[PDB]
Order: sequence, then structure tokens, then C-alpha cells
Amino acid sequence: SPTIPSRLYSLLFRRTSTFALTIAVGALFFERAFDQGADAIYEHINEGKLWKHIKHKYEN
Amino acid sequence: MTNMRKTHPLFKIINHSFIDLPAPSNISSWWNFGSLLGVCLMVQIITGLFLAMHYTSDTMTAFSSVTHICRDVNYGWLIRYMHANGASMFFICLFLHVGRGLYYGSYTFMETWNIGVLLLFAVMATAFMGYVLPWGQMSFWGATVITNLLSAIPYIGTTLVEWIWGGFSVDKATLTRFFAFHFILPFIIAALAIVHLLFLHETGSNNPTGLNSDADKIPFHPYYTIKDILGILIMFLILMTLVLFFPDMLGDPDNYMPANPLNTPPHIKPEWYFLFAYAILRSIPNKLGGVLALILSILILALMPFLHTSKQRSLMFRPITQILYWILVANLLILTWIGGQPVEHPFIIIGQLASISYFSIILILMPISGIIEDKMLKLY
Amino acid sequence: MTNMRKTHPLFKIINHSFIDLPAPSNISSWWNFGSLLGVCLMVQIITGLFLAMHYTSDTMTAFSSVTHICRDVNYGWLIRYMHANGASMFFICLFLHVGRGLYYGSYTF
Amino acid sequence: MLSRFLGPRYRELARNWIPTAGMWGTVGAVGLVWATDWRLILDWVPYINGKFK
Amino acid sequence: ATFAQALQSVPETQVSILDNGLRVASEQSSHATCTVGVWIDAGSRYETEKNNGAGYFLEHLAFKGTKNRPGNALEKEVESIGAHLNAYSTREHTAYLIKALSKDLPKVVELLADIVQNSSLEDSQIEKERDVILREMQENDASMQNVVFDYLHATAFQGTPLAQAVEGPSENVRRLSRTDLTDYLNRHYKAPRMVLAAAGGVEHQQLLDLAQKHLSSVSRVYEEDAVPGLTPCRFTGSEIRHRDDALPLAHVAIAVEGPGWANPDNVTLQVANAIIGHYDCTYGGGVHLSSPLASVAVANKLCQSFQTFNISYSDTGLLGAHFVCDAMSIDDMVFFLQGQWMRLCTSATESEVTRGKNILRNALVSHLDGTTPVCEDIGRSLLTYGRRIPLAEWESRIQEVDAQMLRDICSKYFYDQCPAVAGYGPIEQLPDYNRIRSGMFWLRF
Amino acid sequence: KAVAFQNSQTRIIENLHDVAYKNALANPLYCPDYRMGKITSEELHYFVQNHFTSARMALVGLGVSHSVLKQVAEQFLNMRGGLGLAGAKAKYRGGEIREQNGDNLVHAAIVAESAAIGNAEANAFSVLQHLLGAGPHIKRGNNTTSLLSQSVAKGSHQPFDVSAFNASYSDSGLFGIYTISQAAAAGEVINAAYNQVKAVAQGNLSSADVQAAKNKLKAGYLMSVETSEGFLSEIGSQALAAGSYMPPSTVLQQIDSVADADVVKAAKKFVSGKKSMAASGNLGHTPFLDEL
Amino acid sequence: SHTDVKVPDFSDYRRAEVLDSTKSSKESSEARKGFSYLVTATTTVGVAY
Ligand code: HEM
Ligand code: HEM
Ligand code: HEM
Repeated sequence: SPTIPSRLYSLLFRRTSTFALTIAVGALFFERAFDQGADAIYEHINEGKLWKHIKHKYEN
Repeated sequence: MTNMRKTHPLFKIINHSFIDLPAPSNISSWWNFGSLLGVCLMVQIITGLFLAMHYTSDTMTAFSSVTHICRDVNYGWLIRYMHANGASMFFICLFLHVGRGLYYGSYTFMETWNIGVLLLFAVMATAFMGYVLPWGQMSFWGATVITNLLSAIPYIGTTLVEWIWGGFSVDKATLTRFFAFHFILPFIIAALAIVHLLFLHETGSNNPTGLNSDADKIPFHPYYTIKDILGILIMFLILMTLVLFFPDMLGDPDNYMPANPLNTPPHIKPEWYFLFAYAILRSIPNKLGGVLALILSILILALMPFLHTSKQRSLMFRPITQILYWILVANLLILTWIGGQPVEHPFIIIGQLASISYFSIILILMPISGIIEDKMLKLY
Repeated sequence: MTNMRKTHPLFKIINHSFIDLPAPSNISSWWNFGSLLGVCLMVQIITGLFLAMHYTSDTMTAFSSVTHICRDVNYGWLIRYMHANGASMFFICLFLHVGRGLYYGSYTF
Repeated sequence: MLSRFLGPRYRELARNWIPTAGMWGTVGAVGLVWATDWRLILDWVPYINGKFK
Repeated sequence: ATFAQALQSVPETQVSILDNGLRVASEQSSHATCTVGVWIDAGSRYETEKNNGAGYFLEHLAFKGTKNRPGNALEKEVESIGAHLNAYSTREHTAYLIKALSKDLPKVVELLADIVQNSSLEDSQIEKERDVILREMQENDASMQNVVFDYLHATAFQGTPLAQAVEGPSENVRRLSRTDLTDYLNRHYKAPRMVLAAAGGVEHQQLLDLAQKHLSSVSRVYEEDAVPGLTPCRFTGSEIRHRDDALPLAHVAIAVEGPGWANPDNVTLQVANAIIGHYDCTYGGGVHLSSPLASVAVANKLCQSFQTFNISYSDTGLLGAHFVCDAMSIDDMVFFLQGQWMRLCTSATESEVTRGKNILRNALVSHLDGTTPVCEDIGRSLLTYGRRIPLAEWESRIQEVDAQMLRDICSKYFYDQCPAVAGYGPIEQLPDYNRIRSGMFWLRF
Repeated sequence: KAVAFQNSQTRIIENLHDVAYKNALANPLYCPDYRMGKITSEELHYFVQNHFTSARMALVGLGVSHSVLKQVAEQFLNMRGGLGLAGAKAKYRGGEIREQNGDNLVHAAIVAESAAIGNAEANAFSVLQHLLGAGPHIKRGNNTTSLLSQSVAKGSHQPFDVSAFNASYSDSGLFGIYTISQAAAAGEVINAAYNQVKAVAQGNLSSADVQAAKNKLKAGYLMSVETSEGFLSEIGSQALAAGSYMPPSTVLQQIDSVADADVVKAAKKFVSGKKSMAASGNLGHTPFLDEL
Repeated sequence: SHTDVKVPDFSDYRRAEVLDSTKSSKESSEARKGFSYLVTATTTVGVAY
């Protein structure tokens, strides 16, 4: 069985256009995943202090 | 010893571009005009800088600051009307420069021509935002009309227009960002003009005969130095007789009223050098059609080097295409006259025929005429 | 023939200044700093241009326009504080660039 | 457009370079919908549906 | 009288095997002369860096006296019949070949049986040939393409026996003894690695009878049963540069790893080389040459010469280009050369492939002309492939190549590969390895 | 011309022909330096119109039938005139050119007039060439049967190379000795080779050496006609020189018809003939023609 | 002599999968290129974000 970077080079990293397509698709999924992770980390650090954690007591 | 002019790395470029540059000996006064444009650019920048030390880009105070410049700053009226009539002189010299390039076949220098049409677009945008800047009645309504017709682009046009406005209409943010952009674009124009000079200096200048002038070239200094100085003096004579004697013959009186969003003027115009394009913009009863008509009416100069079908570069020995060229200048003047007229009979049909004739002469009639002229000389 | 990077008159200037320019192999990180200065200059210009899109040079409204940038313009506080701290970063890079020139004998140019 | 580039060799060159051109067009389309955050495209990709874009 | 049945009309190479295992192969023609050679599967790849000059020094010593023909007698009855005696050593093969008349065919064979079997290695002759080899390496130092190809092997096959030269270093030449030469002979001159090849006016049954009478009962047994093996050689993407600005011209070789002898892709790669071709300053074609590299080298006055090579060893090789040019053109030449490679990886059309196929067909048929290159091809064919590949098989393998598999093979062996670079002379404008490695792929593809 | 003159023996052969002939064989194969930049198109047209005529051409084909070759011959090669210009018979002068250029090796060639193509004596001269050494037969050999190498090698401890030079043209001949030696020992090498040829000219030779020289000549001819290029060059040369195709068996028969007394006569003709010398290198110790 | 030169040992710098000179390349070149280009691609993704 080949190594995972060997498969990535054989499929995606060989041609420059496929390299750019992989970069763009990874940019979308990386943006979404990092936005989720960073928002979760910041909200976990600031539990009970943000407006979105206390707005249910005033929505009536 | 060492010749300092040809060895010092700052003086070497100045030498190669202005002193020991081999220029054609037979270029007429029309070749002065581009240098005049550079001088006009510097003049505009200098006058613009001395307008910027007292102008305020606030909608409450812009008209008040302009009147304060005209009435309380020492010789501030002089600098303001020099700036306005120097913009008009810039467009006069620009139109004659483009006409020289069209007549003498100078568009075969393709990179120089394309950097030129980029410079022309930048100068038109700079003059438009500068005319918006005094915040008169005419400035506000001209900006409103131009952006409202720019909103004709499908699916992005309203978003793009509200992004340019920074709001629902032409407001304080529009005036402040127009001040910033009008300040910053002439330096980009100066850099693009440096690129323009470099792309010309790879190959030398054209001559009115259109032939290879390598056998007869002279140094730029002192011949074209003193010729450009004389042209600068004549252009300054026309500029100062425009400023000191008829300071409002080219402007609009309604720009001396403050900007009223509630009051609309009975007839809305841009300043005169836009007017022909405005006529083309209203020669089609479709908003997208008029917008693309304006864009291709400016970009047809960029399309021009691919339409040259003659074996002779210049029009000095080509009388039929000379006749077609002067008919083109004629209906360009006609479109300039129509653009300042209101939209009734017979201005609508005259402007439609003038736009059709303009596009048909540039697109169709000149290459066919060049083919016929090649057939007459037993070349085709 | 097709070596456009060294035949195109615009592209040969960028080539001769940034691609085929012979540079010493052993220059340390101090030689980075001047390039940083140019980039920092660009940053200042860009931030200043956006700061010029909402600032009024009137004594009754200059402070008000600065507060309006910092409060009401979307990420206007970011642009203003990048401009101020980029001025500070520009002077840091100037001091280190001048110190490199003093230390390594570069003033003989 | 011109008679210089008409023939079998130029057709073979176009057939050689057409999947690369299509892949670059796909790269440009994905980059455009990524930079502009085009909702009509991005509200069909399953993972980024929670971004409301 | 078509090309296919003309290649069918070529006589078949007839191969037999003796009792000790040495191959005997012959091809018959109507020529009155003949070429009879002995090919031994031995070279500098089989040496272990203590006897690195051994095969070279033995081929120097082979014609200077044997046990039954001492001293200069072997010269006297090789040239009393007008025969010509030649020998050469590559990194993998050794050849001793005689050009003679057909009627002198028996004696020539036993002369070969006197050379590879009963050589007498006299010590004063060892000293004389040691001095001769030292000054002959001094002569070879001033030929820049030999230096560049040795540098290319040394930087492409680092840490392996394929890096070292056939001649070896000068210190080994100074300290090789007679015992090491006898050990080299008794290790590598074995019967199952020997082919007696003959071409021209040779009767195969007569040649087989003479090989049975003269070449039998030799070797076939390792005395300590220490059977050697041929380990694979690692290719290393690297660069060597020997800068010396006093030389008038600069020689640069750039290569990638080849596939080896047994891979059929060599044929396709040969067609690729035929698309790029060669050029020298005395070529009469000028600007109208079909090769784009040669045409742009004429038009821009870039190179003194260039050539393309596909050197193959046992499952390895060097596939690349060598050019000599002045300093101020070097980088520009590299640029155009790399462009041609990427064109063959991306935009190979059928017209240039057909031209390369015709060039390769003409090249191999023109090379197989005369008794000496036919016998040379027979010896290499039985040493490498184990058989003599007929010329119709070569034509079929050429004609099965089209533009699609040429693009595939060129992309597999060329695109995004780390090359080996060797440079000698005014090579200051020779670009960096990073720039060359970036030029080995295209961002537009 | 620069690539051809990169090696010294080309210039030696050019200078030797210029020494040996007054005209019509002393014209150089390569263009002179002053004539570069001056050869015009009408000179080429004049040369082609006066020398590329039908009676001086032979069309030779290997791998084609006679019908195709003769029909392209009647469709192309019928528009030319005749025998063209005659020539100038290539009269002999002799002399010496010494080109001092400070090389590490001295190249010298001493030649005399010999028989032309078609004379039987020229065949004897060929045998005499293989009596004296016309090239090595072993890669890195000692040239044991070469008489010149045996005569020079006993008195030389430094590298040398001596051979016999033979050049037969349609009206003339040039047989001589080529020597390459060190600068300090050129005189003894040249004198030893000349004394070897003088000893051959006095009837001091073995019949076994004549038989070995004949075998060398026959093997050289049969190896020269071995390839298709050499075969077609031989056919074209025979068709131009004699107008007929001579079989190789007949060539070997007239080689075997040569007597050893003819070899003695050829060596005596070289010895008694007027000499022509072309030398190059550091010629401080290279002897002159009267000093031999 | 030009045959006297030898490339020195680079085994302190070489990767583990190219450290042995008796084994071939091209069954590990794609892995090394994939690792380096994965580093480059992840850098490009971060810069693009
Ligand atoms: C960087 C240099 C420039 C600066 C700083 C500048 C600045 C200004 C300022 C402050 C005004 C408002 C004052 C007024 O009402 O006249 C103005 C007006 C104007 N500017 Fe500029 N300007 C510059 C260059 C130019 C150029 C190159 C043009 C020509 C394309 C131009 C065309 C105009 C026009 C048409 C007006 C309107 C004048 C009027 O009120 O009638 N400016 N400029
Ligand atoms: C921003 C305003 C412009 C400036 C400052 C400018 C500057 C110059 C200068 C200094 C020259 C050399 C002197 C001369 O031949 O007149 C020149 C020539 C030229 N310019 Fe411009 N230019 C401008 C606009 C344009 C435009 C809009 C075009 C395109 C239509 C253009 C096309 C050319 C051409 C083709 C020449 C060559 C003249 C010839 O050899 O015939 N320029 N320009
Ligand atoms: C042409 C480009 C530039 C423009 C248009 C520009 C414009 C402005 C504007 C409008 C302000 C006021 C807004 C504010 O207070 O933050 C400002 C502040 C400032 N600028 Fe610039 N600027 C430019 C370049 C620079 C440069 C190159 C520097 C020096 C590194 C610089 C240093 C500063 C400083 C120190 C402040 C004060 C920051 C503060 O206290 O808030 N600017 N600039």
C-alpha cells in the first residue's frame, strides 16, 4: 500500500491546475472548519459573558 | 575624466529620454501636444494641491469652502479657475493627441496605444469625481444620473451602486471617498505616463509621412526642447485667456447653486468633454445598450490597431480615408453638440444617426476604404 | 525568442530587480528589514486611503470623523489602529535598517 | 478568427489543451464562489450550509 | 520491395550454447570480411573501489603478451594477415574484437581464445602500462565532454558503483598489483557471462566447432563459491559544478533517471530524443531545421552544439541533453531546452512523432551497417536482453508508438522530476538547481 | 574552415599540396581567408555551368532498380552540355613551407612525385606504403611489422608516430613520409625514417614482409568496401575514373600481381626524386631539405 | 585528474527513505514530493484564507 502523500501527489499535486483546485476546495472547507473551531474556543473561554449567552432572559 | 551626462545613473535616464533621444526631424506641431498633456498634468496637480489646503470634503462645508477659496484666500479664485480651465485644456490636448494617433497610424505602437487608452479612462474618471467635488447643484445631479445609469448591470448593479455610494443615495460618504479617489488617481496617471513614455521609447516616435525616419533623426535637445517650450507658452496663453477673461464660458451656471436633493434641474449635463459619449449613451432606448455603447465608444480606440488593412501607415498619402477621418471628426463634433441638447425632436434622430455613422465609419468604412486605396495603387 | 521575462521591456525591469538580481548568499535577517519598509509603506498608503474615505479635515469635525471611523464604519477601528501601529512598525524598521547600515559599513554606498 | 491557426495540428493542440483549460475554468469558478460567497452556489454544498451563505 | 519485407529479408542471428555456458552467436552476410568479438559482462560497476582501474588496465595489458604468444608475437601474427584488433570497456561491458578476412576465421578465433583465457601479466609491462594509463588520463582531462559525463555519473549515482569511472582514480592506477588483476580475471571472466559474436562471412557451424575446440572447459565455477550480484544503483537528484573561467567554452549536461535496458519505453524515449535531436555549428540546415531547439539556437546564436542521450544500464540510466556554449547564453539555452521537454510532456502532435519515428528507423537501420556494428549489436543484445532482437521487432515497436503514449512516457520520466546537472567551464550564468527544478514543470499545465 | 583547421595535419596536407604543385592540384580544399566575403553568385553559376556537365557525372544507386534511376537521369540530366573545361595538368615544383607556431609536437611531411591512378606502378607504391606502415592494426599497439616504426623506435625514448603517406590523383602522385615527434628530436626521427626508406630502396627487404604488406592492402580494401557508403564511394570513383566497374577479385588479383622489384623501383623513385616538405611546430631542430 | 573527484557523503542531510544507496529511487519520490507539496498547499490555503 502506498503512503498517503504518494496518493495525494499522484492524484492532486501533480498538475498545477489540479493543485489550484485542491487549494481552493481546501480553502472553503478549512475556512468553515476553522470558523467553527475558533468560535467554539472563544465562546468556551467566554461562557456566560457574551450577549448570545444571556439574551434568552430578555427575549420575553 | 568622465562624461557625467552619459554615466551618472540618474542623469543617464534623463539624457536617454530627453537630450540625446533620436527624434524624427519632420514631426509637426501636433507632436507637441503630448508634452503639453504632461505639463497640464503637473499644472493640475500643483493647482489641486493648492486647492487641497483649504477644501473640506464635508457636505455641510464643501460649497462654503469653495466660496472661501474664491473670496478670502489670496489669489484663491486664480488657482481654482486655473484648475477648472486646466482640466478643460487637458481634455482639449487629450483629444488632439488621440486624433494625431488616429490620423498618422501611431496605433501600430500597440503597447503605447493600450497604455494610452488606460490613461484616458483614468483621466475621465478623475475629471468626473473632481467635478462632483465642489458639491453644487449640477455636481450632485450629474453624479446621481451617472451612478443611476451605472445601476443597469444585471444582478450586481444595484449592489455595486450602493457600494460606490456608501448608502442609499449620493451623500457625505460619496463626497469624501470621491475626494480621496480624485486626490490619488493623478499620481497613478503620472506612473502610467512613465510606462507610456517607456513603451514609446522602445521604438522611437512616428513621423507624419509614416515612413522609417532612421535616416533623418536629430537630438531632442535643443530643437524639440525649444519647440515644446514654445508650445507650452502658447498653451499657457490660451489657458490664461480662458481663466482671466472668460472664466465661465465652459462651465455651467447651475453649479453655482448649492446641492438641493429636493430640487432637480430642468436639464442635466456632464461637462463638455463627456457630452458626445452621453449622446451615444442616449442613442439607444435600452439602459444596458446605452452603457455598453459608451464603453465600446471609448474602447473602440483599443480595437483600432486590429482594423488597419492598409499597406501605408499614415494618412498623408491616403485621400479617401482622409475624407472619412474628417467626417468622423465632424460627427464627433455633432455628437458633442447633441449631448448638450434636451431629448426632443430632431435631436433624438440626429444623435441616433450620428452614433450609427460614428460606429460604421470606425468599424466598417475605413478598412474597406483602405482596401480600395490599396487597389488603386496596384498593390491589392 | 520566447524568453519574455528578459525581452519584454516592462518585465525585464521586474526581472533585473527581483528575479535574476545577483544577491550575496550570506546576508542575514537584517537585510530583510528594508523590504519590510516598502511593504509597510504600502500598508500605510492602503490604510490611509481608506482612512481618507471618511475623514474630514475640519477642526469642528476632525475628532468627530475619527470617532465615526472607529465606531460606525465596518472595521474602521481596525483600519485606524493598523495605520497607527503601522507608523510605529515603520519607524521600528527604519531604526533597524539605519542600524544595519551603520554597523555593516553600508554607508560607503 | 485567422487563417494562420487553421489545420489538423492546431486542432490537436486545442484537444490537448482543452481539459487543462476546463480545469482552470473550474478553478476560477470555485475561487469566484469562494471569494464572493455566492449563496445560490454555496447553499447546495452540504458542509457549509450552516454558514448561512 | 517494401520496408516490412525488406526487414524480413535480414538474416536471422543464430545462437548456440556450449557446455560451459558461453553463448556463441553469428550473423551471416555475403561480405568477404568478418568481425569476431568476445563480449564479457564486466565493467566498473562490478568493482569495489579497491580495483577501480582493473578492467582498463587489463585491456591495456591484453595485447602485450600471452603464455603461448609471449611479448610482441601476438602483434606479428595478428597483423601478418591484415587483421585489425580492437578493445573497449564501458561501465558494464568489455569487448575484444577482431576485423579480419573470412579465410582467416579459425586462427582469429584461437587468437581470441589466447587473449581472454591465457593472458600473461608481466610486471615491467605493468609498470609501463601504469605510466601509459596515468598520462592517458592526463590526456583525457582536457576533453571536456568526457569530464562532464564522468561528473554526471558521479553526481547521479552517488554512493553506488555506477558513479566511478572506467579508468578509476589515479591512486588506484599507482597501486594496482598483479594479484588484484588475477583476482579480477578469476572473478569476472566466467563462461556464463561471455558471448562469442561473429558477423559477416562466418559459417555458424564452423564457428561453433572452433569455439568447442578453443573456448571450452574454461571457468564456470567460482573457486570459493562467492557468486557476485548486481545491486540496484540509487539515482540522486543533485548538481556538480566545476567552475574554471579560463576555459573558452562551457559544457553542461542535464539528465533524469532512465528506465533501463529491459523497459520497452526506451523506444518511445528514443523517439522523444529524435524530436529534440542534435545540432552542431557545422550543420548546413541553418534556421530551417525541423527541431525547434536547433532552430532557436541558430536564430538566437545560443549554442556551439547540443545532443540528446539515452544511456541505459541494468534497470537504470541517464536520459538527457548535453550542450556546449559560451557563458552569456547558458541560462537561455537551459530555458529553451526545458521548454522542449515540457512540450513533449504536454503538446506533442502527430507530425513531430511521425518525423521522430522516421528518424529513429533511419538511425537504427543506418547503424546496423557493416560487420563491426552488427557484431557489436549482437554482443550487447545477448549481454543485455539475453537474445538478439530482430529489426522487424524494432520496427513494430516503433510503429506502435503514437503521440498519446509519447506524452504519457515523457510525462512519467520528465515532468516534475529532479535532474542531475553537471557543468564545466565558465558556468557562472548556469542557473541554480532550484531554478532548473522549477523549470522542470509548468504552472500553466 | 576553422573547425577543419582545428587539427594540425589538415594544414600540413594543405601546405604540402601548395608546396608540391604549381597549379591544378595546389588549390586548397578550404576557402582562403581573403576570398571570404568576396565569392559571388555568378562565380558559383560559372563553376556549375562549366563543370557540372553531363559527360563528367555518374549516378550510382544502392537499393534502387535501373529503370527508375535511368528515367530520372533522362528527365533531369539531359540539359547539360558536354565535357566542360579541361584543366591544367598539375605540374610539379617542389620546395618547403615551415610554419613556426610553437606547438609541443612537430608535424613534418616529406613527399615526392609518384605514379598516377591507372598506372600499375601506383599499385606498387600502395604496397610500399603497407611495407612502411599506413596505420595501426592494434588499439595501443607497438607496430611491430611497420618498418618506419621499427627504425625510429630504437632511438627514441619519447612519443612519436611515423607513417607512409600515399596520394594518387588522375594525373599525378605523391608518396612520402609523415612524422609527428617532439620538438627536440624531430631531426633524428625524420633521418631514421628517411634512412629506412633508403634502405628499402637498396634492395634490403624480405619477401615475407612484401606478402604481409599485400595482405594488409587486400584487407584494407575489403574493409573499405564493407559498408554501403564505402561501396558506393568506390563505385562512383571507379565510374568517374575509368567508366567501368572493376570487381574486388580483379582488384586483389592485380594487387597480387605486384613484384617486389616494383616496390624497390618505387622506393628508388622516391629517393632519387625531388622532395617537397611541409613542417609545423617548434622547428628549431627540424632539418631542411638539403640537410637530409 | 577529473576521475579523482568524488561527491562526499550527504547522509547527515538525506531523508530516511533515500539513505540506502543499494535500493532504487522512484518508489519513494512521489511520497517526498507529496509531503513537500502538501506543506506548500497548506501554506497557500492559509494565505488564501
Ligand atoms: C492630484 C492632483 C489633484 C488634486 C489634489 C485635485 C484636487 C481638487 C480639488 C480639491 C477640487 C475641488 C476644488 C474646486 O472646486 O475646483 C478639484 C476640482 C476639480 N478637479 Fe481636481 N485635483 C487634482 C487633479 C485633477 C486633474 C488631473 C483633473 C483633470 C482630469 C482635475 C479635474 C478637476 C475638475 C474638473 C474639478 C472641478 C472644478 C470645478 O469646480 O469646476 N483635477 N480638484
Ligand atoms: C494622460 C495623457 C497622456 C500623456 C501625458 C501622454 C504623453 C505622451 C508623450 C509625452 C508622448 C511623446 C511625445 C509625442 O509624441 O507627442 C506621447 C506619444 C504618444 N502617445 Fe501619449 N499621452 C497621453 C495620452 C495618450 C492616449 C490617450 C493615447 C492613445 C490614444 C496615447 C498614445 C500615444 C501614441 C500612439 C504616441 C506616439 C506618437 C507617435 O510616435 O506618433 N497617448 N504621449
Ligand atoms: C498617502 C498615504 C496616507 C494617507 C492618505 C494617510 C492618511 C491619514 C489620515 C486620514 C489620518 C487620520 C486618521 C487617524 O487619525 O488614524 C492619518 C493618521 C496618521 N498617519 Fe497617515 N496617511 C498616509 C500615510 C502615512 C504614512 C506613510 C505614515 C508614516 C508611517 C503615516 C502616519 C500617520 C500617523 C502617525 C497618524 C496618526 C495616527 C493616530 O494618532 O490616530 N501616514 N493618516
